[PDB]
Amino acid sequence: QLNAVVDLQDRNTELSYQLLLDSIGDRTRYFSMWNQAVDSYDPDVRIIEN
Amino acid sequence: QAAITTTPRNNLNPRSWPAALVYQESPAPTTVVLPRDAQAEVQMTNSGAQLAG
Repeated sequence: QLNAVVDLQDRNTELSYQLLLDSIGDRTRYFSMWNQAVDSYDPDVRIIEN
Repeated sequence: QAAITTTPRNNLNPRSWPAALVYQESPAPTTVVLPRDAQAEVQMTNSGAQLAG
């Protein structure tokens, strides 16, 4: 009866994946299974070009 | 046949039997050392790391 998940809420495991994937191949790329394309915004809208 | 392996008795039909030559089985003490080490576990768990082996 082993436990490889003694994982507490203090450390990062949810955030561990995010900043590592952004370094290899940029997250913006199109994918099938993976919802790879980033939960971002419009860079030309948040700063007004009015 | 009444003297071949019988082992002749003190009284021809006794009451309470002893242990000699009535095949008292002695299976040898099964000796295993340790599944995990006690001395290797005390030093780590008190100072830092947690384990599951």
